[PDB]
Amino acid sequence: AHSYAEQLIDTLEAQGVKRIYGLVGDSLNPIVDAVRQSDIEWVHVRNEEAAAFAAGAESLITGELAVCAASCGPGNTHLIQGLYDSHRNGAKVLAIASHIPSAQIGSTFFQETHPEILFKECSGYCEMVNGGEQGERILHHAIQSTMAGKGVSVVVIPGDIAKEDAGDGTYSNSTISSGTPVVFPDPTEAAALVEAINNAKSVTLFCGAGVKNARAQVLELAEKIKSPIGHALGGKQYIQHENPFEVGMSGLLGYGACVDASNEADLLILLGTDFPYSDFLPKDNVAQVDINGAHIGRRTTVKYPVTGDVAATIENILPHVKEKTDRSFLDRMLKAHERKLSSVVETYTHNVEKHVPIHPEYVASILNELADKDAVFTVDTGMCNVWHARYIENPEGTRDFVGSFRHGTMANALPHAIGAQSVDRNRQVIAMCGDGGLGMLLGELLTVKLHQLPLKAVVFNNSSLGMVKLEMLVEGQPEFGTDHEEVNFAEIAAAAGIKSVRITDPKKVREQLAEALAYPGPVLIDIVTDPNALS
Amino acid sequence: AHSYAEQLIDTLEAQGVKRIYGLVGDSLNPIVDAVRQSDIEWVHVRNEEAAAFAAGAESLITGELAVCAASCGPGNTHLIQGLYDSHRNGAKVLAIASHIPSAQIGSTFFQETHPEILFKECSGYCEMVNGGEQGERILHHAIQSTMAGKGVSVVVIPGDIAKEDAGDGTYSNSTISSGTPVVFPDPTEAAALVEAINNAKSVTLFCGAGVKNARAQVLELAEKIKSPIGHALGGKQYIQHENPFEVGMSGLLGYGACVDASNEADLLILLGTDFPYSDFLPKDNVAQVDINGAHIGRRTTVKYPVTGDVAATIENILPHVKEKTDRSFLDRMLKAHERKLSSVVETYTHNVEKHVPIHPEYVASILNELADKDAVFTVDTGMCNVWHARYIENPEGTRDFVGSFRHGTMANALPHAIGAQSVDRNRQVIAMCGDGGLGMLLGELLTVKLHQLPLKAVVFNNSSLGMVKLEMLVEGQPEFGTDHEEVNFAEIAAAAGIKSVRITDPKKVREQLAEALAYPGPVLIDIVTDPNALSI
Amino acid sequence: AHSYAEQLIDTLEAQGVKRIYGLVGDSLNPIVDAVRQSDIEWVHVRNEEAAAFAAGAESLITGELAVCAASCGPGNTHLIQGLYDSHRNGAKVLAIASHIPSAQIGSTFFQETHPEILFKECSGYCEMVNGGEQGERILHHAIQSTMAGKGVSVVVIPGDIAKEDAGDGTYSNSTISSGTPVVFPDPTEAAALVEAINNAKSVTLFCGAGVKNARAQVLELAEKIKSPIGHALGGKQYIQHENPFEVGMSGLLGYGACVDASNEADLLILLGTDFPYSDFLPKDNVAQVDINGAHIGRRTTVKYPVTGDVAATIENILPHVKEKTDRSFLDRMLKAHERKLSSVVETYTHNVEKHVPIHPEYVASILNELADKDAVFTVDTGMCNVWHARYIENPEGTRDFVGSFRHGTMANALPHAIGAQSVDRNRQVIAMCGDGGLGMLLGELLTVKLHQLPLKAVVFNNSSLGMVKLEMLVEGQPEFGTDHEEVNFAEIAAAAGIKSVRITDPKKVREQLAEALAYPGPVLIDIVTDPNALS
Ligand SMILES: Cc1cc2nc3c(=O)[nH]c(=O)nc-3n(C[C@H](O)[C@H](O)[C@H](O)COP(=O)(O)OP(=O)(O)OC[C@H]3O[C@@H](n4cnc5c(N)ncnc54)[C@H](O)[C@@H]3O)c2cc1C
Ligand SMILES: Cc1cc2nc3c(=O)[nH]c(=O)nc-3n(C[C@H](O)[C@H](O)[C@H](O)COP(=O)(O)OP(=O)(O)OC[C@H]3O[C@@H](n4cnc5c(N)ncnc54)[C@H](O)[C@@H]3O)c2cc1C
Ligand SMILES: Cc1cc2nc3c(=O)[nH]c(=O)nc-3n(C[C@H](O)[C@H](O)[C@H](O)COP(=O)(O)OP(=O)(O)OC[C@H]3O[C@@H](n4cnc5c(N)ncnc54)[C@H](O)[C@@H]3O)c2cc1C
Ligand SMILES: Cc1ncc(C[n+]2csc(CCOP(=O)(O)OP(=O)(O)O)c2C)c(N)n1
Ligand SMILES: Cc1ncc(C[n+]2csc(CCOP(=O)(O)OP(=O)(O)O)c2C)c(N)n1
Ligand SMILES: Cc1ncc(C[n+]2csc(CCOP(=O)(O)OP(=O)(O)O)c2C)c(N)n1
Ligand SMILES: [Mg+2]
Ligand SMILES: [Mg+2]
Ligand SMILES: [Mg+2]
Repeated sequence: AHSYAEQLIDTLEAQGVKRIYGLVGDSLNPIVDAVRQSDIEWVHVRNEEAAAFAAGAESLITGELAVCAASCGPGNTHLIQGLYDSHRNGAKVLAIASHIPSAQIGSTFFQETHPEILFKECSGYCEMVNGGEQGERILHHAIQSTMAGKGVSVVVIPGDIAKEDAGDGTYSNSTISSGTPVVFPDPTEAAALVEAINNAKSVTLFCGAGVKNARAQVLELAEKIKSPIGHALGGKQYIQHENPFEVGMSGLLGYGACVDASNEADLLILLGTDFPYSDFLPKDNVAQVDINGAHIGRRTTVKYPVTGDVAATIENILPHVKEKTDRSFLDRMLKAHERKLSSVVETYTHNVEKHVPIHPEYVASILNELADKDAVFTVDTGMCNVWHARYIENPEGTRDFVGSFRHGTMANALPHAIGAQSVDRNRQVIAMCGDGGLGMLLGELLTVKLHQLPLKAVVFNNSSLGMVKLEMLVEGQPEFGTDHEEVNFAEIAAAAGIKSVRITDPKKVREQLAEALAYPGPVLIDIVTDPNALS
Repeated sequence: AHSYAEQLIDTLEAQGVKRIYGLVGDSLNPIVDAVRQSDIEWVHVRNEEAAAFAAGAESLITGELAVCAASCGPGNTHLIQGLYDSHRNGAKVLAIASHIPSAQIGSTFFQETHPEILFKECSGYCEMVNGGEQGERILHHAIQSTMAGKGVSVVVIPGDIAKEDAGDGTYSNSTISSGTPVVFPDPTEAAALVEAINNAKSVTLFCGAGVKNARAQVLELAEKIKSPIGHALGGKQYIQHENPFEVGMSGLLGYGACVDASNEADLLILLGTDFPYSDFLPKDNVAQVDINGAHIGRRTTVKYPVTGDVAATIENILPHVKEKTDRSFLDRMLKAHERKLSSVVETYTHNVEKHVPIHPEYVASILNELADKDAVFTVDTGMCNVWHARYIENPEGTRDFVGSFRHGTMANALPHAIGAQSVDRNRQVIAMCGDGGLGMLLGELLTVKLHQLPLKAVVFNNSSLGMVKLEMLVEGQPEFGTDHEEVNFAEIAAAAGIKSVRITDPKKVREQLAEALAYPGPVLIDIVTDPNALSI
Repeated sequence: AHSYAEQLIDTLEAQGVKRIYGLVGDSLNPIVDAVRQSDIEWVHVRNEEAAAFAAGAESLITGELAVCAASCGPGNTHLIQGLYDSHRNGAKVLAIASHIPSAQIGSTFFQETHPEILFKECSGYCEMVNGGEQGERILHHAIQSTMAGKGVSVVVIPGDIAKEDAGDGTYSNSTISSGTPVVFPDPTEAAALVEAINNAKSVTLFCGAGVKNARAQVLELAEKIKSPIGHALGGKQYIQHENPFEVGMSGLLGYGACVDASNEADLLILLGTDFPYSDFLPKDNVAQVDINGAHIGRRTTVKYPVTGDVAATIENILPHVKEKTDRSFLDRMLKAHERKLSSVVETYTHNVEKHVPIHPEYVASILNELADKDAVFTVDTGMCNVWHARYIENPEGTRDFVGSFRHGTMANALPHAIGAQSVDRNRQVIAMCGDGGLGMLLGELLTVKLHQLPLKAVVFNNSSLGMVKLEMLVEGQPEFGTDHEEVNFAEIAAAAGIKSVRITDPKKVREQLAEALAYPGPVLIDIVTDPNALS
């Protein structure tokens, strides 16, 4: 490795990077020449935004570093949406932002931007390379920052400097710390939490993504104190399945007795969650356990703050928590949960199989039953979040859920599916697309075709910005700009060389979805759904 | 108008705004409720990036304010590429960037970003609304800043504040200054330019977009001092046509004697240009006239700097410039121009009508001949810039050229054509698309269908990132990542409900293009072109 | 508390804030009206830069929240130097940056700046108040972010909004998490460190500020593996005293066998340090333990990275680390260290103690001997860092050292001393000032007089930018712009109403310093020191 471009790629290969998503051009050419000589695969995308989404999804699935790359000015500017999403999701992503020739910086040159400034909000590390040795340092610092969980890292590289001599290897020779530390709470904070639990007659646990490695501990605590368990959308994958305490979700796409259980308990314990809808949370007596102390109390009054890991905190407090024999609150909340879910099933199950346009809730129920027990589900922002949250389950805990749950951008599903599918072509990947989201990055159908990624793109084609239609109904606003003339995505996918099917009959949804999911290759399933569907 | 959302829309309609390009959602809903109750058309796009490009193109065509709007966080984040392009092009654009509810700012809320910080590099004005009266003020300042030529303006509006009471009208009642001032040069700088011209035995004029309102003055000066006229890409629309002094373009996509005339004249005069390729410009004896004094001397050694308008500077100096009777340099440069262009024709014009895959230069020649004399051409960044610069002409000066000439982003052609066509459906709009550029924002074919914009999308389908293929050949780099499996854009357009045709035979290009351009509706013409074809 | 200004001050008082350093004006007036009606003391400063340094120093001394406040535009702009210093030092500081009236934002008004953008690099949290309820939220998030160790927090408050209605109390009622969690390492990283230690025949420990709560563990590990212990400047306060393995410091102001021990050991272990001078560190076999994974390998090749707390990591690995019986390396390094220190004392003690102009090393030795065992020492950036590092010791560990060790700004000593002294007027505070540093913020002598803070300002008056004189000598540059005509700081302090003494005779330094340190009130000691004493 004589040039900085070669040293950068060799360092990524030695770190286990297998693929780089991007689109070649100008200042990125020396870097793509180094990827050509390496054993890293170059994954060409139609729009660099999709490369940043794909890298973020690959990272969420592998737990390892993922990389995207883009040319100068407008090239790396397209990464921004996907970098905000990957950053909010805590993905381990390195973005290679090629930059204009260093001699032209400051001269308002052709394509000039300041990415080293622009990307400061959507990254935990973002610096510009000014030479070989310094480039080697900031590449190490970028990788180490993202592997430590600080979010996206961006390395800005002027094209001429990528062709200059590499550094001496001092920083590229380092081992990267990528382990997960065990964060025990401060004994004083743990004691206050023990006191709050023992003195509450009824407790509710509200779990988020932070309980990922604490399932056994959360269930063990819930059994001891007879607490209903609710979950934020980010914790659904980990705590909803095989859980006899489950009371659902809160917020506008919530369901069941979670809102009641959270607001009626003597004590609410927020476990690894940053659920932002304050109006749904109580203020009277709340505890919060979070690994990042700065996140505690962001969403409601917290009287018992605990900086610590969920599993380690529960292991620390369990011997001091007295077993509660009064289950009346848990039983009352489980009955309320069942009564709410049964009222929906009793009212709507009878005529859903005959309703035209197809009910998206019926599609999601079938998708849950037909998809593999270890499938990856990617979820487009919009009404697909409602269908995923209420109908897609994770029995056996081997399914992965990837979405724009925090940044909330449309169009993530197909590019997320491209990244997730690239990890293992023998694993089923289902993209729950919206017609709005798919239309927004439609050219990524050409990426699916080019790389023959055998993902299953299920389009909930309601010819509408469905979620906006719902917002306007809630606000009392006459609908405007949300519904438009129908689009045939099955014909568009067929024209792009992808196997497709158009589903319009509710009586054929199950069989046609089954055949499409069994097809050994990419498939687009265009389902004509009701834009006004809601239970 | 009780709410700030209604006051904002009423202010835009009083300014003559006819359309807003965008995609509705969350915090933008109160604003679109006001647009619903107004004269303004709501133009739904598939990706907000296309709304920012469309607004920029509409503004370049009308010379008036154009508006784009987007929802909070990820919605307005998508405007960024189009805002950089509109800003670099000097478009008069207002971007309505809806923002998260004000009570959630600073709480790392769902969809939270800081657009009021993010858009500072791609705008001349960018501020956040925090109340009704203050919102009315910054709406005025944003419009006034962009109408005065300071580039894009961004107004960031938290959704809840759009529903609050409007201001009292003090700033919305103002007349906006949109006139063009006449910037005469400092007499000392003009005197130095007069002296430099009279002492030079030979002069060359190199013109850019700044000569837009100075054609008569530039030609009058060129006739008096017998100076060849070359041009930067941004000035091509204005000075190339009906010009007996024309010696072409400079830079890598240049042609003709422009580089010789610029480097051999006793004095080179840069007129309204910021041509960035320094290696092609002389350093010895250069004058520069620019309306923005900060731009002077950015690209080469300038000995005679002049802060001033091109037309006003030329009118100021003309009575003091002595007529040059010696035409030798002009004639020698016009002959050099012809010798350079004839060497290309002698080498490459051999069986072009039979070359397979179709030669893109042949397609561009035919497009130049068949398109209307007042057509709008939008140009995708890449090899289409080469075909546009060398083969699309502007006889009569009634054609408009819109492209990403300064920001250099791919995928601008179709969204620019959507904005340009929306101005007047009876005017022909031709989009010169690249397969890479069209694939990058492919969903905007659904926007063309939805609004039935009768534009003609000509896809130079070379199954390649053509320009990158050329860069790698020049740098001595083995080709990689540029060429990919073929895509049928005609079938994709047909599936999207747009009339289309696929052209693979060079003997049918002329007739099939003629039929497509005559069709009264949107058409996509997918032309399979040679990725290796180039006349050097 | 009806207004947001009152709610803000009530929230700070409920958090235990006793003082606010600042300078009143325009948009800050409603806030100082609320301070007037509270138990919080208002500490008027001459320059808002000093208020930010004072808050940072108070926080480093108490381990609790400290607050500074400034008026709109130019007022809060003056905080910036002190906020960079407090941020780099990890101080727990809240800066109240008053802002122009909200109706004028975006109109290029009189005094308009964008502090909510300007202060992003010198803070972990920086947001603008736009209403009562939102102001209450961001005040909580700012306090919680700084109390969790994320650095300075800035709250930007338009003056008119400070007078508007307060929020409902939801976020102000929260308990703030200020505990210290116990971070155990990932077992795989700890196992690699155990293997590296057991395979090394000789080990050296290089400690920084991160070993503050790990003294016992560091000494315990050092005894087991017979390792010399060196330290970075930030760790001097904690690991230098009562340490039989001590081999000094590294870098240009270093001394003793630290550089030799670090570079000759088979394994170097970086413990809680971010020492930036890479040229003094080895590259061949280095381990690093840091609580922030992003900091690992920033300064040299790290082969054994460990994300974890120093004390918890050592407790975790100790039972697996074999006792090293070979003491040869330790004894060789301790003999080298002792010979280096004793040789200097034997050779120079007489010339330094009698030298005219007074030798600054003699002044620092006297200060070490005469100052209380629990004194606070503040250190001005420049040659005073050399005198502090080499001669001020911390026997019993009850002294505090405050300086601009990371941001490296001049003029911090007197403002740091004002903050440290304000905590407890019965505790001795010694400010080691430079003539350049004191002259830079000379008006703060009026603050010392106004508040009668009984600190002892020792001016090392060498009529020079001493450290710059040394830089130019090392670079081979002819001296220029460093030395200027003598200033009489004792006469200036006397004119400002402060008790002062001018010391020019080395035979009187000890006696006159003893009298000055015993004086019950503020004292400025102007010592004419040798400008050619460059260590
Ligand atoms: C259209 C749309 C609508 C939405 N509607 C809703 C809705 O109605 N209901 C809903 O529930 N969601 C909703 N969401 C998502 C919502 O905005 C939030 O993103 C989500 O609820 C947060 O999930 P979380 O708390 O699991 O994850 P995060 O917000 O990522 O929080 C995880 C937290 O755990 C902490 N943590 C991580 N590891 C550990 C550890 N080991 N120990 C302790 N703490 C740790 C992190 O620091 C963080 O604070 C919606 C999303 C979309 C796109
Ligand atoms: C792929 C690609 C390749 C390119 N290759 C080339 C190439 O080889 N050759 C080439 O020519 N271009 C090339 N371009 C474009 C090139 O980068 C520049 O953007 C362009 O040449 C600048 O044109 P301009 O000077 O007319 O406009 P601008 O750069 O916009 O400059 C116009 C100037 O006029 C000034 N001005 C405005 N109004 C007035 C007035 N009334 N009076 C006086 N001054 C005024 C402005 O302040 C400004 O400084 C390329 C573009 C692309 C996309
Ligand atoms: C004029 C001047 C000259 C200087 N010259 C020198 C010189 O020659 N020599 C020198 O030594 N210094 C010198 N300094 C200071 C030097 O620049 C550094 O600031 C200093 O050496 C860093 O000290 P540190 O590593 O202890 O602290 P920091 O740089 O603050 O690093 C402490 C580290 O410990 C980590 N940490 C914190 N808590 C824990 C925990 N519980 N467990 C594990 N890790 C934890 C932190 O994450 C951080 O990485 C100079 C300063 C000045 C002003
Ligand atoms: C980039 C972007 N633009 C706009 C929005 C606002 N928004 C959120 S959901 C939604 C509608 C999504 O439509 P579609 O993808 O068809 O999903 P549906 O709700 O109809 O299932 C919109 C406009 C957004 N989140 N991201
Ligand atoms: C958003 C963006 N990404 C990348 C580039 C770099 N780039 C400039 S031209 C080009 C190739 C364009 O391909 P296509 O649109 O097919 O045009 P062609 O040159 O093949 O005619 C590329 C990759 C860019 N300018 N903008
Ligand atoms: C604000 C600031 N300006 C400049 C410097 C550069 N600098 C570092 S130390 C120093 C000299 C300090 O002089 P003085 O305070 O008299 O201390 P001395 O070295 O003479 O003891 C200078 C100029 C700095 N660190 N901070
Ligand atoms: Mg939809
Ligand atoms: Mg192409
Ligand atoms: Mg000095």
